[PDB]
Amino acid sequence: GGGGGGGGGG
Amino acid sequence: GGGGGGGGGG
Amino acid sequence: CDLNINDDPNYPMNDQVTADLIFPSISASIASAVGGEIYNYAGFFAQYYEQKPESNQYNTLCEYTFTESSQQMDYSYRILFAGALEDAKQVLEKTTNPADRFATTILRAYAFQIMVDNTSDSPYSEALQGNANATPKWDTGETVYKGILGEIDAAEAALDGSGMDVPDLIFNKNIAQWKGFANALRLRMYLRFIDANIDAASYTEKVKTLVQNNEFFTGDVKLDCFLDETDKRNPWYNTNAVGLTGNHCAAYPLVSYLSSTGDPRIAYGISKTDADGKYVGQLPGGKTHMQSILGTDNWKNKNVSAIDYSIGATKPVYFFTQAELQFLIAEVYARFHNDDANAKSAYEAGVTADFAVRGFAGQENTILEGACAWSAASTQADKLNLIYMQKWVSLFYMDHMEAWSEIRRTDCPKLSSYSAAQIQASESVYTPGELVAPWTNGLEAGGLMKRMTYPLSARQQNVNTPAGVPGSTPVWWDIK
Amino acid sequence: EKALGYAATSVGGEKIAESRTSDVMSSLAGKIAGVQISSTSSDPGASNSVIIRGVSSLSGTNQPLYVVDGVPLNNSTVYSTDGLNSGYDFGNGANAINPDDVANMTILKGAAATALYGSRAANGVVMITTKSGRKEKGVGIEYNGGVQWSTVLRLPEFQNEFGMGWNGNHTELENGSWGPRFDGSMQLWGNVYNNSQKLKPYVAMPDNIKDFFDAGFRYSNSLSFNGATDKSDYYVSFSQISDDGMIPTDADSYDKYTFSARGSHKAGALTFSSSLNYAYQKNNFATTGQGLSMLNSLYQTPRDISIIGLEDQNDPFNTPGYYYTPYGVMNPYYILNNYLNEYESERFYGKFQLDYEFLKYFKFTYRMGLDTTTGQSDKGKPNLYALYYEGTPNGEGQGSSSPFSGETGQYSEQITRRREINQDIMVNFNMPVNDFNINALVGFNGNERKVSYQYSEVNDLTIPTWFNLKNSGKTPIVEQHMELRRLMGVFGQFEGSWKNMLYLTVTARNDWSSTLPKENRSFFYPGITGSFIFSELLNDNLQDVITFGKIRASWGKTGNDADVYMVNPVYAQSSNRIPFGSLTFPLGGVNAYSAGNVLGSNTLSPEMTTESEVGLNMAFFKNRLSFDVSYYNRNTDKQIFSLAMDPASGYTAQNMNLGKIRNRGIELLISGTPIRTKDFSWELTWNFTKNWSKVISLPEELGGITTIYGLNGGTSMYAITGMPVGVFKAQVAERDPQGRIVVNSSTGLPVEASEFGICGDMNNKYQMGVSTNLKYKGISLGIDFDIRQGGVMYSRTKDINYFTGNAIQTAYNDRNPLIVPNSVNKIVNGENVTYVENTTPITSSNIYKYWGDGGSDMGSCFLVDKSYVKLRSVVLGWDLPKRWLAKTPFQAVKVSAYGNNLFVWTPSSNTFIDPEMTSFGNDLEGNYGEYTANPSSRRFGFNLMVKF
Amino acid sequence: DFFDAGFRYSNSLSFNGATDKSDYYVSFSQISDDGMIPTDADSYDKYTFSARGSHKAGALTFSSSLNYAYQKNNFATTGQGLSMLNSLYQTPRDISIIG
Ligand SMILES: CCCCCCCCCC(=O)OCCCOC(=O)CCCCCCCCC
Ligand SMILES: [Ca+2]
Ligand SMILES: [Ca+2]
Ligand code: NA
Repeated sequence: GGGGGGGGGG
Repeated sequence: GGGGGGGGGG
Repeated sequence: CDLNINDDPNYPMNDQVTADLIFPSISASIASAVGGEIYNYAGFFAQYYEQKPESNQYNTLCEYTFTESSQQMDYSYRILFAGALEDAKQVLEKTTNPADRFATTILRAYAFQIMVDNTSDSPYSEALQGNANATPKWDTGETVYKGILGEIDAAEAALDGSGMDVPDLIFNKNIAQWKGFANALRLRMYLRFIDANIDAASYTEKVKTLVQNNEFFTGDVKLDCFLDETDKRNPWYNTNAVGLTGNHCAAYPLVSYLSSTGDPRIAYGISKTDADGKYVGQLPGGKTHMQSILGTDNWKNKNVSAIDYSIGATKPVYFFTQAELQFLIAEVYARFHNDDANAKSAYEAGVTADFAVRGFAGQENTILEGACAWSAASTQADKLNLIYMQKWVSLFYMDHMEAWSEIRRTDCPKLSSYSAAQIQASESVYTPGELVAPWTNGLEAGGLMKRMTYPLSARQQNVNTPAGVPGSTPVWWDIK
Repeated sequence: EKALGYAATSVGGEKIAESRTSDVMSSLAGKIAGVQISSTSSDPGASNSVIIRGVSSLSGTNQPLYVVDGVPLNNSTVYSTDGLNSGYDFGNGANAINPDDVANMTILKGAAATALYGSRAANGVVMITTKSGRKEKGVGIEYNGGVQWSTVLRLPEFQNEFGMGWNGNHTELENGSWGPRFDGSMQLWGNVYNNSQKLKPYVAMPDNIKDFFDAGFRYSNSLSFNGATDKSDYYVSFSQISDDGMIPTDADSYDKYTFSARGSHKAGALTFSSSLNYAYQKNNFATTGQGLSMLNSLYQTPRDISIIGLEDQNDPFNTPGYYYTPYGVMNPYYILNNYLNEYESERFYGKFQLDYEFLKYFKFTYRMGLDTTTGQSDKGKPNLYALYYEGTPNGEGQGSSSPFSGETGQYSEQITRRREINQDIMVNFNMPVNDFNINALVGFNGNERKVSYQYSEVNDLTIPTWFNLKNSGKTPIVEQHMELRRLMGVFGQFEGSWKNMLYLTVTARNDWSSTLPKENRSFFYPGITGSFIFSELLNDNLQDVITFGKIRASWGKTGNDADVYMVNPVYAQSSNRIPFGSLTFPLGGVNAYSAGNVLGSNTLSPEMTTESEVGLNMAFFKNRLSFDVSYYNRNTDKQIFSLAMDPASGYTAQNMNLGKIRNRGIELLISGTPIRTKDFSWELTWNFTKNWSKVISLPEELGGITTIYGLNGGTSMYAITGMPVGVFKAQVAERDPQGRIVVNSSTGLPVEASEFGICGDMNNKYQMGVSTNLKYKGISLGIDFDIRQGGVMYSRTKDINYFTGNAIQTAYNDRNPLIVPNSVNKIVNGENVTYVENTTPITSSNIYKYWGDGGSDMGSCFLVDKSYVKLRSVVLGWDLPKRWLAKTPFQAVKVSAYGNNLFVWTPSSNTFIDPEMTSFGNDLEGNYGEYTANPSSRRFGFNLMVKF
Repeated sequence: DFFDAGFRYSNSLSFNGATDKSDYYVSFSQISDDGMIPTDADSYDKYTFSARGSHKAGALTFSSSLNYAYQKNNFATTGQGLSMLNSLYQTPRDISIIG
């Protein structure tokens, strides 16, 4: 499916 | 005044 | 109560949309893919850059821990197929001008080339037929490689001399430069027939009698039309420098090779470390292993060379680097003639061309008279090592999807037969500029990435999509 | 009425209003069989979902038709297109109704006899009826004046064992808690400002996130004016609600105002009447998402940081360039004080109805309905780059990885305009013949719906804080949109009746819609229902035990059309969606159109829903024990849908008629009155619902699967041909042929399986409510529990607290090195597949990654169990004795104390959210999950009523 | 001869009644104008709806009046450029305009 997310920072 | 105005053609 | 109101008012009448309104979409579509997320993951596979320590967007690509459900090229597959290739299909139905048809057939044939270099296999014979066939067969890579060179030939033989009448943001209606872009893709697709040993007599025949001609392009084949505003930048910079934060640092194989040669291209797209002001690449897939050995406070982003994004905001998307074009000639001069002096000045012109594009014109002497001098190149294979390993540099920050492709065909740069952990534990072992299989590696067979997954959108709705295979299994033309 | 042949519930205004919700449906949550009612979030102003007998529409239109008098009422919803980076919900069409104006509500749950309202009734009907003028004593003035408080209902359960840090090691700037076990030692933290650093003891603060929240507060005022004569009646009302929620500052705001004036006059055979209503709302929403939003920023706090110690911006270490962490988050107080997300709506809706009785048996009825809205959204974010980048750690010191890249500011504004007209011309005929009774009704219906908007946006703000379209040096973006749809229909409804014992009803209707292909616009659908009051022929004694006994059965169809503009091809201005951005035309000076990606069709036929239903209703002993049961079998067929297609076909979707989506179910209501003296009464109610969703076929030419909502390379929810709607697929760990989890030979961490697995669906397995009402003289006490069990739902709240090291689950093994219990290594050279006992541990250094990815479940771990038991509402009401209202102007006085959403109890697997959340709206795609939606809330208030 | 005859239809309807304690008035008006300039470019559509009422009870009287008005105008733009009438007045006296 479409939408996209980013990972965090650390 | 303000606002222009054009001559015509001939 | 009029019921005949179902023509969408938000879009033009289908008559009014002409071939000149559709054609500019084709290049921009292709550019948004191969200069964006394809270019992106190819830069990891070619080992130009690596995941920044303090962020995590691309762990899965660095460590080859991605699978088919990760959808690592599902955007670009939708873009190249449901975008560029369908529009190209429509242009070809809406205009009879041979010049415009030539210029679309090249752009179309370039897309199939890119998708084949990714999955070795692509729908072709039956693609773009809509509801008459929702489930296209996936052609073997060379029915389509031989297919689309058969197209480019036929559309070339239809030219009658008339000009182009569609907006052309690659060449500006210069059909001379479309001549050279078509022959240049012939040069690069012929070479891979050879180094895959399919009709290797006939395609060496033709690479002899197409470098015969120098009938190639001048300058670079690009889409340079980007502004640093919104939805108008370079796709790769857009994704990675406004949508994300910085995730890219320079990788160990490139950074060491360029330090080894004293290259000043060292600084174009690559920053000194924020801690000691030196050039440090991170060994492939070694993000997590280095903070385990060195400690958390001692492998932050300040201890590795960041990828400078600032030069990319407006920076063009390249489909065919000039410096690459003459590196390919230089290799046919050194291999299929044996014209050393001619090879030497194709090589020297690939370096001089690159040096100028990065703003270091006049300093190619630093590579052409030193470590990478054509003087010290003993063997025949020593010269080609020089040709290929200066090709590989030339494509950094320019055309990563090819850089990785050509790495697989010539298989130089080569896999340092030493693991990432060894090279960590004593550097003196590593020959600068050869590739390190990722420290963490999700390919059961080990090695270097050779083949992107297949589109999950194809997997789910198209039953005739080839069965998923590990990344380890080569594309049809990689035989070694 | 109640010669009806299918399931229907009726609620009185008093019950609707007693809860004192601003909304009319949310107080009915968990209280009616077959009527699933959730609120998208406890954020003031948010939408409400009402779903009757499961999802039938895959294309996201499953709310019942609301019908106010009886003019259909706009139910549009305003919520974020992008739930992932900017989630917000500004409300629902029905949220406009004043609860105090409701006389009766009657939910039609059957889709078999819908000829009176056409297609949109297949999803159900909420028939509302408003109060009219009545002669009472003395003046006709009712005042209601309330006050309410919000408090956080449930925050995720945190570990308090490890503080700021990563890899197990102490840092001074982490957004997480993978540090060492608290010492009580003193350890520096935060960025350094003026060569000075903050320095505090290294110990947990387990209330840091809880202290962050304020107490919500809300006041309301409604007045009505009422009067009638033997010929006319007149009713005028005004309501007003102001809420500032649980979240610090004004950011969480809803203001509602309504005004209504209804009236009728009868003169001879003719009656004319009119109803006109105005509604104004002003929302402010604290946006959710994965970027620099409040909640995301708030959960990414180390467990040792004092969050309220960050509000004072006069302390430089809390200013954005020195905020203690740089990792994709900001000071939550800064976000809520300096971002803007606001909505305003003005709305007018009304009816004109004229009745004319003629020739003994006939009645002519003309009814006209109008509903028009203009709403205005305004969103801004500051140019963080210009304000804070240079010279600061967070900052120029972070380079391309600063949170301020490229946060260069943005401002947009949208005005949307909606307008619906409905027209009904009906003649009704009613004649008793001997014992029989005949009622016939033929009518014409005409309808026209129109929405439009215009949208403008500028980026890169010259003056970094001013939100105006003048404040940019770069190109503006402008978008404009309109759709228009029309429909007429003829219908007929014959109801026959013998001795008040058999009832029979026949409905037929034929529609012509504008959204179907020209050569196939007309669709027809009949129905048939029967009622049998078999009490009326029992013994003389045997019918002294059975007060009432009815059996009912319906079989019928309901046709349906398509959404606008799904037949013809389209060429769009050419744009390319890339990961986290676009590359759109014009470039550079050239415009370009691209073949649109949804292939259209002129093959489409109309939708058709077929439903069968039987029901039984019995009451016993004075109606001291009563039940209603119903069984339904409903098949939505050939619904028009953009079905995913392989982009290599040249389109990503084709518009076709699907197969059947079936929902079968049991609806059970059971009431009884154990005690009814004259001063005391005790009532108990139990309602029960079970629905079975099954997609029966999606056209196999295009596969048998299409995404409804999904993350690229992550958890996606589908509709699959053999399964219930809303099957999730997620990544799972690979396992060998005997069930042990294969693990990487060097890291210790799970290896991904080659495919995603199925991991549950969105559907509850059952739903039930249990409630009790105590009446003693004029005190009342109501208590209502709501029970939803089964099914699964994605939750970023768990995803982020796992990734953060804050979830209690992550303090597993006391974070000492560990081997995944019952793990193996896969040993495969070429073609020989073998498994060996795993010996590799997961290091302290790598424990963060193990949990960040989800433990041994991998990403499927962040499917959470949607189950809960909830103390939905309690209401304690005291009618003051009329004798104390004699020297007063007051005809009646009732003070009332109530609580909503009071406690929630969930399975052990879920210590993170109230499952009644979403970030994707109040329909189908809402079921995908919540994306760090704001924490749900506990409400409790008073209300004072005064009649004059 | 360039000009047409404008044409305009109108329809108004009202309803009223009272008692000795109340009154009610509800009205509808529609107006459709297409002016003398050829084509539909002179166009004015007016629609109004209004409903007012009162009710006395004792010493208290409450009344309300709520009115809705709709309008769609189409103007034949005037002025010195490529406007209709400027274009029309600059015509030689021998030129047939309706041709
Ligand atoms: C006794 C009166 C019966 C009047 C009955 C009128 C019936 C025609 C409706 C119609 O064909 O389709 C309705 C679609 C939308 O209607 C409009 O856009 C409204 C058009 C304008 C209608 C004005 C109605 C004025 C009534 C006072
Ligand atoms: Ca607040
Ligand atoms: Ca006219
Ligand atoms: Na397209």
